[PDB]
Amino acid sequence: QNPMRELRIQKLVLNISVGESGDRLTRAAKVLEQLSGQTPVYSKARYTVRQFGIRRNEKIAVHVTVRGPKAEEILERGLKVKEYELRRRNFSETGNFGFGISEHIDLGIKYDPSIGIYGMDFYCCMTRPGERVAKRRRCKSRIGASHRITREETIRWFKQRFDGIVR
Amino acid sequence: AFSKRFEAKQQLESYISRVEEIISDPTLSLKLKRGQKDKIEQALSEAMAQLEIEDSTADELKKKELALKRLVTKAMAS
Amino acid sequence: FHKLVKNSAYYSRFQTKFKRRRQGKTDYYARKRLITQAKNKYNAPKYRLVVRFTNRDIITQMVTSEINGDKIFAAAYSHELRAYGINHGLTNWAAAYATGLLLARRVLAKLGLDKTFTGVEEPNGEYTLTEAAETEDGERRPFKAILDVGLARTSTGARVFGVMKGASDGGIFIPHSENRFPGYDIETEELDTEVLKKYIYGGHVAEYMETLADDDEERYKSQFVKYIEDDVEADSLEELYAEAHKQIRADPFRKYVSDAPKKSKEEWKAESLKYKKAKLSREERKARVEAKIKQLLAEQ
Amino acid sequence: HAAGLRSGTRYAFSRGFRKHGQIPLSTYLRTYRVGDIVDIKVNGAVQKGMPHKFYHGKTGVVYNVTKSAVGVIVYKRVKHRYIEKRINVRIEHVKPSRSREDFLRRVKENAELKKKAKAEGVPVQLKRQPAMPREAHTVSIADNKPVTLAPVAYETTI
RNA sequence: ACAUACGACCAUACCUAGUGGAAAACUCGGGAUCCCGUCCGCUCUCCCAUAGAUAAGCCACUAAGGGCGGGGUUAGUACUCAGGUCGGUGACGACUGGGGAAUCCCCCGUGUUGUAUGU
RNA sequence: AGGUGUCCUAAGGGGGGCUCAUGGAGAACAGAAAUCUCCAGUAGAACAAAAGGGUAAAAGUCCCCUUGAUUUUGAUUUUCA
RNA sequence: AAAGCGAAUGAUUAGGGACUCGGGGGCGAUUUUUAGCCUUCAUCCAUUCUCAAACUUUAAAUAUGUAAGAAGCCCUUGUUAC
Ligand SMILES: [Mg+2]
Ligand SMILES: [Mg+2]
Ligand SMILES: [Mg+2]
Ligand SMILES: [Mg+2]
Ligand SMILES: [Mg+2]
Ligand SMILES: [Mg+2]
Ligand SMILES: [Mg+2]
Ligand SMILES: [Mg+2]
Ligand SMILES: [Mg+2]
Ligand SMILES: [Mg+2]
Ligand SMILES: [Mg+2]
Ligand SMILES: [Mg+2]
Ligand SMILES: [Mg+2]
Ligand SMILES: [Mg+2]
Ligand SMILES: [Mg+2]
Ligand SMILES: [Mg+2]
Ligand SMILES: [Mg+2]
Ligand SMILES: [Mg+2]
Ligand SMILES: [Mg+2]
Ligand SMILES: [Mg+2]
Ligand SMILES: [Mg+2]
Ligand SMILES: [Mg+2]
Ligand SMILES: [Mg+2]
Ligand SMILES: [Mg+2]
Repeated sequence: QNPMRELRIQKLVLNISVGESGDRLTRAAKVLEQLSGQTPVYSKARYTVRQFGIRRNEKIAVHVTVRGPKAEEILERGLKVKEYELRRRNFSETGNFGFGISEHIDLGIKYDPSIGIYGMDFYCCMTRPGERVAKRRRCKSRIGASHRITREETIRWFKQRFDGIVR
Repeated sequence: AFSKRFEAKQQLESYISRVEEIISDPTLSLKLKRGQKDKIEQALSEAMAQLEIEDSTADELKKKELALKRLVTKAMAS
Repeated sequence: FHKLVKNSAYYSRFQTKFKRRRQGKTDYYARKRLITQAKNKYNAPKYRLVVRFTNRDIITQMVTSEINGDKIFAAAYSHELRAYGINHGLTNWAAAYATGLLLARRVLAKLGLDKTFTGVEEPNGEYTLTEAAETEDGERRPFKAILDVGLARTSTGARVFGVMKGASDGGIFIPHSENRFPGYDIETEELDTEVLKKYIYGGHVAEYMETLADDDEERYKSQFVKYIEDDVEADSLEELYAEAHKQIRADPFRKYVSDAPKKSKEEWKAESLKYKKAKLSREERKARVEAKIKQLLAEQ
Repeated sequence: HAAGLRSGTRYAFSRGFRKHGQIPLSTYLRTYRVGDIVDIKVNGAVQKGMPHKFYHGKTGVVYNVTKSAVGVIVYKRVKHRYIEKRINVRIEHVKPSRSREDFLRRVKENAELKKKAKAEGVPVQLKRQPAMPREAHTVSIADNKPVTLAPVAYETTI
């Protein structure tokens, strides 16, 4: 039986951690806009460590989130670089997965020497239909034990959809 | 007033340099939580300011000597 | 390896919250200010107008607080709106105005002030409040009530103020301001007074049908399946609701009957007892353990 | 040595175990009239209109009613004489008292019980009396034969 | 009896795991012109009640479940108020007239109820 | 065993959304420790300062508007004649 | 006061089980990215021996506030700017 227990992509969120504030970070945020078509959001350093040379309340990273068919398309481009091979340890106990790429121009953005080269991180969230129960404001509750995703289920979905392999 | 104020200025500087050793070494910072760490450095920020200002007297400088010491000594002891 | 946070000692020290807060249905911080009254006025009740929105209904009640529970003065739903000629869009904003008007007329007749306090009697997009009505060579102050919105967000143009607007036109006095009504522009701090009138009679959904039909025929057919079957058009929407207002004032106690199966009050009790489950007795529960022991022992 | 307004109230004003949080809401729905008997019990959560630590546990009579507070009259014992005190307390701290309910119950019962006898014509003996010594009775030993006891010898437990 | 809206006492109602749910109701669900709000129609806000489904929320039942609630035991024990030209080098203890607790351990139980509408 | 002769146009007043400390499992450079995502989490965080009490759709946190930190005089509580 | 710590905070004695990649020292070629074979601390879980004027889920004895009506209880209906 499986009427309303079909997996889908809830959202895909991807970030770049430049690690230091200044004009370099602004260029990184400039890069990320055309990839998704949405304005990105900055992040602030919550620690203050001298080894990394960062203090409190200084911007050190950017990120953005996408949903729906747009997330489906962008995820496909990332797996192409990874040639559809992921390691078994890339899937968490909850049922999510992610990866990273060293070069952001490996897929085409029509490289420009002014912006530079950045490395980007990928992460996406699985879900099942009718998960609003845990996020509506009124009469919020907790989803059942049988209705939550496990590690084995999500890797089976990945192999069947993209014909990829796991190491 | 010239001598009394000048004496307290040195003692306040000595303790600020003194506490930097505790927060810098890895051995003591290993078992001390962040919530105590950021509160000490927050108190150290305004300490730096009043040395630059000239209106500070013996009373104001002496008060924050024990205030800084009282804050740090509670974290290490427990 | 770390401490198991949820050990037997964690449960013992745990203190649970109020039962109706665990379910997330009430806000006791706001509730206290709604129901309490000055001790100068000893037993004068405070009247609340509660509005709740379900998937396919609108609920309105008149409630007074008591030490052992609440007391309901008069109630009006959206099911009862079918008897006055409305069968579609039962939860649009305009349907809230109708059920808000039904309750206001329903409560005034209960305590014998229907003949006076007629209200506007012709809806218009104007900001007005009920005032004292002269009678018997004197002035009588109007009935007063306040609005309880529950957990709904009070943004501009929300339906919660539609029931508030509808009851205000009925004759009840409810203090409020106009900055949350639709058509209010925050930039110019002015109210259009015409968007509100159009938007009362279902004008906003009427403009949706004609716009959708031209751009997307198949989508327009799917969304408005039941509108097409009863061949109700955009032009007839305003006249449909305006006629409904007339019948509310003429007779607010008209009874509506649904198509669900119906039985007597006692027969329903007998029917439900068939599907009830009986708790296991102490002797039976003890006996299962021996059976569980015997087969588990024999398994290995 | 210091004497503050709340000194020594570490355990008096604290809420109990597993009783922190939301105040039960039936408190604000009660009503009071002048001449009622109320008793004071300070709630730690509410910090406004809180009486001094002396009155935590005393009983008084309402003499004034306002928007959210009542005035209570209580008698304080300074050395060698009593003094009348008038305090203002928020209703979260006061509570109706069952001190007088036994009297009010008995007067209603007495009036009705005396009425029926006067019609009937028999003395009632209505007013109460303390416990009296027991009366003579008989105890049978049929199927209840007594059992003999005796002291026990010394013995070491540990 | 069952369901929904507003409540009262505020775990006998909470937490973990497993099975079942007539009728209606509640829920998940579909859409993004208008009011309104976001990095993202996720949340909030508008429109539809057709279609799909009891998978989850919700209700009920099961477990020599953890916890909580009531009781028995521990015990007339520990402690304590009054009394003697009472014992004892002291530490401290027994007796006379009264009041009288708390763990470990053992047994049972797993929400009750008010107003309005409807199955 | 410790504390006070100060500090604040908000760290004062009203309203609204959100939930903290910490731990488990994951993601290019990235590590004990930087940023992102999900699950658990009765306060173990935070609230100018000594210590105690109090607080979870808040009294904490961020956002929006403001000056009840204003005017005229009386009654009452604590130290106490 | 007593009581409690296989109940929170603080102090404290001892074995057992589970774990290796937490630190330390070995072994089969110290081969070792061998989750091999050894093990010493540390950690986690079910038990164990003693404590608290500035600790607590519980909780006495002795003392302590109020009440025990004629200025009371009940029925009927005048005044007012609240
Ligand atoms: Mg509110
Ligand atoms: Mg206004
Ligand atoms: Mg004192
Ligand atoms: Mg207390
Ligand atoms: Mg104040
Ligand atoms: Mg059914
Ligand atoms: Mg099921
Ligand atoms: Mg017991
Ligand atoms: Mg007992
Ligand atoms: Mg004695
Ligand atoms: Mg059970
Ligand atoms: Mg001293
Ligand atoms: Mg402010
Ligand atoms: Mg505020
Ligand atoms: Mg708030
Ligand atoms: Mg505290
Ligand atoms: Mg004195
Ligand atoms: Mg003791
Ligand atoms: Mg005890
Ligand atoms: Mg302990
Ligand atoms: Mg311990
Ligand atoms: Mg050991
Ligand atoms: Mg003590
Ligand atoms: Mg007594």
